[PDB]
Amino acid sequence: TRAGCLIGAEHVNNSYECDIPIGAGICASYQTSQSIIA
Amino acid sequence: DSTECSNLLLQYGSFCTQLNRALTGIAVEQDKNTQEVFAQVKQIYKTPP
Ligand SMILES: *[C@@H]1O[C@H](CO)[C@@H](O)[C@H](O)[C@H]1NC(C)=O
Repeated sequence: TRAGCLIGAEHVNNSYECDIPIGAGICASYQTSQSIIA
Repeated sequence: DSTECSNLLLQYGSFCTQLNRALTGIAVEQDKNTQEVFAQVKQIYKTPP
């Protein structure tokens, strides 16, 4: 990302309303087993 | 770059931790400001010709 390099979450092309503010147009959520998505 | 840092941290880094929490709150707060001023309606209509 423009904010930095993110390790530990699975990137998804689809977009939802986000609750964890990462920055530079990226967000985080815990729903998908179950893993953190960006 | 001091050769002792763990002693310095456990004696005085907690003030910096609280102030870093204040700055993180200010940062997320500014992001929420931008969101509430530009995303009042979350609908995307394409610009017509
Ligand atoms: C997401 O988009 C990239 C763009 O190259 C593509 O390679 C990837 O397969 C896409 N993933 C899904 C799950 O659609």
